[PDB]
Amino acid sequence: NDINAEVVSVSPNKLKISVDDLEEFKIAEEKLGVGSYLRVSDNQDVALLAIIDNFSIEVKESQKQKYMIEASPIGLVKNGKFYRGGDSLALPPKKVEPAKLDEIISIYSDSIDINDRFTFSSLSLNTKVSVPVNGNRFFNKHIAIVGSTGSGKSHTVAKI
Amino acid sequence: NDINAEVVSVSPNKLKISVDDLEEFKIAEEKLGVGSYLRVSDNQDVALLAIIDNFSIEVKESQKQKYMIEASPIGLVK
Amino acid sequence: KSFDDQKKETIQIIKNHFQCEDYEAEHYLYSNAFRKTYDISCNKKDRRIKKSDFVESINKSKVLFNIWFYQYEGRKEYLRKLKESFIRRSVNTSPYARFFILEFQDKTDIKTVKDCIYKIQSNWSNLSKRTDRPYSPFLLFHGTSDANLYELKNQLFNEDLIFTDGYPFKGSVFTPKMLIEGFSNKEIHFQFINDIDDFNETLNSINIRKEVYQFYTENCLDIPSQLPQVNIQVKDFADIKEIV
Amino acid sequence: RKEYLRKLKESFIRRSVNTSPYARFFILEFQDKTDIKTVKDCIYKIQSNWSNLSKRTDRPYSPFLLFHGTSDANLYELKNQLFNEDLIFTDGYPFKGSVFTPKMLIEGFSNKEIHFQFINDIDDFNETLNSINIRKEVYQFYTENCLDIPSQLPQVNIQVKDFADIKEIV
Amino acid sequence: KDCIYKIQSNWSNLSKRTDRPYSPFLLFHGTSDANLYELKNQLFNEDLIFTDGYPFKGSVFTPKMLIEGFSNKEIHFQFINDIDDFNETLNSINIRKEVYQFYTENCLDIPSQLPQVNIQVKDFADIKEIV
Ligand SMILES: Nc1ncnc2c1ncn2[C@@H]1O[C@H](COP(=O)(O)OP(=O)(O)O)[C@@H](O)[C@H]1O
Ligand SMILES: [Mg+2]
Repeated sequence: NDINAEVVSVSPNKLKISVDDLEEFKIAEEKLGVGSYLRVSDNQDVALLAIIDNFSIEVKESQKQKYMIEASPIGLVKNGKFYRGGDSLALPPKKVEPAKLDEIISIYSDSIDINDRFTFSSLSLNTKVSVPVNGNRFFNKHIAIVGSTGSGKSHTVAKI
Repeated sequence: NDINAEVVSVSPNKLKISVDDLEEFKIAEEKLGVGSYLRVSDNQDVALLAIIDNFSIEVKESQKQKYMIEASPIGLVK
Repeated sequence: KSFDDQKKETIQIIKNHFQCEDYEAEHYLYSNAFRKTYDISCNKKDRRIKKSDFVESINKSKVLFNIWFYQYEGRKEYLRKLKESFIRRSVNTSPYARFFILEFQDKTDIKTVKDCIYKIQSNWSNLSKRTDRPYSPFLLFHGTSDANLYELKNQLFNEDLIFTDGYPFKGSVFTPKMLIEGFSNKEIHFQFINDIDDFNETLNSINIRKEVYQFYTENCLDIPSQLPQVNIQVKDFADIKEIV
Repeated sequence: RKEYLRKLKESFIRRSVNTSPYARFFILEFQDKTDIKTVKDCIYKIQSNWSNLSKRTDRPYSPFLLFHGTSDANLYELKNQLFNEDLIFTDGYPFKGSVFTPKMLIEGFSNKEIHFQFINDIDDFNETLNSINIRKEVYQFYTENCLDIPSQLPQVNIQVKDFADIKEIV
Repeated sequence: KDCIYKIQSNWSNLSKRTDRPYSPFLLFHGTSDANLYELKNQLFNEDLIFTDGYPFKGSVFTPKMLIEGFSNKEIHFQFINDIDDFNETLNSINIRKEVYQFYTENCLDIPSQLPQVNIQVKDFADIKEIV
C-alpha cells in the first residue's frame, strides 16, 4: 500500500517502528513528522496511538531504505473513544498507519466536556482538526505564555 | 504452558528474564508489565519474588522473538 | 409509562431469568425474545402461548435480526453495538483458528462479497515477515451455486489474494493439512473452506483454540456447540463488513 | 538388453552435458497396462536428474511432466500419490474450480520448494508454451502413440519397448 | 552384523553437513526371537543405536518412533520386529518407500504398491558386498 510500517521493538513508554515500503512520499512529509500520530494495531476498532518523538532515515549502497521511527504510546482508542494511559502494551509486530482524522479529533473531544470546550487554535501538523482546551482548567490554573521576540506571543495572548 | 520465562543472568540486585514462548497474550498485558510481581523458583515451595523494572520485546526477520524482562529480587517466599 | 423507562426493566427481568453475564442480556436474550414475541403476536391463528416453552425456544446460540431497532438507531448505530457485543477485540490478537461462515446467495453479487473477504483478511490476520506465529482467517461460504462459488474464488486469485482450500491440484482429494500450514503460512492470505464435509474435517485437525464467527441472512448451519460461536443475522451481505 | 539401453541414453539424452536452467518438457505415454508403481519410479528419476533446487544455486529449474493416453481415474490417483510422498508439484490449478493458470507453472519452475510441474492434457501444454519465455526442450517418450509437437520447438522422440526401460534412459 | 554394518554405512547419511538425513529400515524373518533379541542386544552394545517403536518395556507399537529415528542423526538404523510392525510403519511413512529383499529359501510377501527387488543368495555371507 502507500505506507508499510510496523513495530520492531517496544519499551515501557516507547516503541521503535520500522517503515518498510513508504510508497507515497506525501505520507512521510506531514503524517510521519515529529509529534505526529500513528495507529498501532492489527485491526480497525481497537488501537494504540503514539507521538513520534524521533526518526532516523538511513540510506546506503545496496541494502534497503532504513526508515526507523521512535514513538511513545499516548493512550488507547476503542471504537472511536479515546482512553488516556500508556499502561497498554502492544506485542510486536503491530501494523502502523498514520492516524485518521477521527482519532485525532477524538483525542481532544473526549477528555473535555462539550460545554467546557474552548477552541482558539488548531493542530500544526493537521490543520483540519481543531484543538479545544478545557476552558475551566485553562483559566483557574494560571497561563504562562512564553516566546521569543517576534514569535507571536502577544498575538496569541489577544486571540485567547 | 501459557508462559515460559526464565532467568538467564543474575546480579546482586538485578535479574535478566527471557520469555521463550508467550503462548497466552493476556499474561503479557497485565502480569508482565513494569511493577508486576514475578515468581522466580524451580519448585512450588521456595521462591524469590521480583519487581519488573524494565522490558524489551524485539522482533526481527528470521530468528525468534527476543523478550527480555529486567527485574530485581525483592524477597523470599518459604 | 414511556419506552425509555420500559427499556431497563425488560433488560433486568431477563438478566436473572437465565443467570447470564452482563452484555448477553442486552442483545442476545432481549433481541431474541422481542422477535419471537412479535412472531406470535402477528400470528392470527395462535396468540395464547404459555411461557414454559418460551424459555427453551429463546435459549439458542442465535442472534436474530429485528426490523424495529434497525429503523430506530439506524444502520450506523445498530451495527455499531453489534461490533462491541460479540466481536470485541484487544490490541494483541492471539493466533487463534478463526472460522468465518458467511451466507452467499444469488441476490448478492460478487462485488459486495469481495470486500467483506478483504475486511476479514485485513483485520483477522498477521502475515508479517517479522512475526513467529502468523495466523490467517478461515472462510466458509454456503447456500450458493458452485458456479458462483468458483466465480468468486477465481477473481480473488487475480488480484494477489493467495488462498488454499485443501485441493492443491486438479482431481485432488480433500487434504486438510494444506489448510493447516496455510494458517501458519505468511504467503497464504486466508483459508477458503469449500463444503460442510470440508468444514467438519478441519476442526479435527486443529489443536489450537478455535473460533467461529457466523454472519448469515436466512439459513444457519449446525456448528458443534463446544466451539465458541457467534451467529448473527444480517439483512444483506453489506452489513457483514461493518461488523467484522 | 543391456546393449540396447546404452544406445538411446548416449545418443539423445546427454544428462551430464545439459545443466542449464531451461524449461525442459517430459511427455510420457501412460497406458492402462503400466501400473502406477513404475510411473512413480520414472518421475522420481526425472526430477532427481533434470532439476537443481540446491540452496547454493541462483538459477533453479524443475522439469515439466505431461502424461497422455491414460484415463483421468489413474492420472489423478498418480497425482494424489505423488503429493503424499512430499513430491510437491503444481499444474496450474491452485484451488478447486480454478481455471488453468500458467503463472503458477512460471513461478514453480523457479521455486526451490516445488520439485516439478504437472500438465494434465494437451491444451494445458499448449497454453503454458506461450507463457514460458525462455528456451524450451521437449523430450517425448512413447511406446505406441506419439503426440504432436509444434515445429518451432526443439523436440526429441524416443521409442521404447515399455515403460520400464524409461528411467534408465533418463 | 557385518551385513547390518554394511547396510548402515552404505545406506545412511547421518553427517552434520546435510539437511535431509536418512537411515535404513531393517527387518528379519525366519528366525526365532531368542537369537533375534540376542542380535539386537549385541548391536546396542557396539554403539549402533537403533529403534523399533518400543521405547519402554510393555509398549504398544509406536510407528512415530521410527519416523523420528529416520531423521535422527544419532539413530543409525530402524529395526522392525516382524510382519505386523512392518505393515504398521508402512502406513505411517508418507515419503517414498523401497523394499530390498535378500532371501535364501523363504521369501516374504510385500505389498504390490511398493518398488521391491528380490535377491536370491546361496547363503547370508554374500549379502554383505551386494549392498
Ligand atoms: N495564529 C497565527 N498564525 C500565523 N501567524 C501568526 C499567528 N499569530 C501571530 N503570527 C505572526 O507572528 C508575528 C509576530 O508577532 P507577535 O508574536 O505578536 O510578536 P511578539 O510575540 O514579539 O509580540 C506576527 O507578524 C504575526 O504575523
Ligand atoms: Mg508582545
